[PDB]
Amino acid sequence: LHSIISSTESVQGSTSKHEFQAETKKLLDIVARSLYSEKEVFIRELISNASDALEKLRHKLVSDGQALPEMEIHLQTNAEKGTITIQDTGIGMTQEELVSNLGTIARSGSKAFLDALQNQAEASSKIIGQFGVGFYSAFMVADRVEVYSRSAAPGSLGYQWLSDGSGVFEIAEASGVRTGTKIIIHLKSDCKEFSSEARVRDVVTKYSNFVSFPLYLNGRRMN
Ligand SMILES: COc1cc(C(F)(F)F)ccc1Cn1ncc2c(Cl)nc(N)nc21
Repeated sequence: LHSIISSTESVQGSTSKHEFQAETKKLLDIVARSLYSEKEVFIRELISNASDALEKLRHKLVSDGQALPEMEIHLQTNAEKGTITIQDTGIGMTQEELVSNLGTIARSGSKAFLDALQNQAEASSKIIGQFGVGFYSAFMVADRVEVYSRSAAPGSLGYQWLSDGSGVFEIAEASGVRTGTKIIIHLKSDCKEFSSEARVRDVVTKYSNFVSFPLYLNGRRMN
């Protein structure tokens, strides 16, 4: 087995409170309405984000003239705790991205996204992934979401990011955060299936060969 996910991060800073941007809640809701019928697709959306983060790290390291480190995507199910967890060893998120990225689209304009979603030229899941709101799909299956991230940028601190998706999110400095990003999803009552290894394996194996970095599920290689 090869696992990197462990509950070892520790809160080491006081909590700063932030309220959702105006049109953030509306986008959360529309992503949920759009993907309910195939709600298992949140896993693919998050794997895609992880893959993107690893590509961003690659380009940083190429310009830095440095070797590629362990570049991996990990899934972990906990049936007892009713969670699914995804962790990647990519570029991570800065403090300002953790504070601002949730409301990025709406502020920058959601019209292009909403128009594309309406046209249905591609799968709704692809449109959502492409316009950079795949993280929104975490909330549609979650009672609450727990993020740990630390950017590869020099001087970046590690952070814990918490939200129930209701209108507020909380950020605190954390120790023991590995460069990259871990998302812990505490699953909704109708979404418990995704805390089952068998179920998640059945979902992921349908596209795991399309993932360009080593993909692990509960310590087992999927590709
Ligand atoms: C936790 O991923 C996110 C959190 C938030 C926020 F709301 F917590 F800020 C907004 C957007 C995203 C998606 N996202 N953005 C950068 C990024 C990187 Cl570097 N890695 C991964 N795996 N996902 C990413």
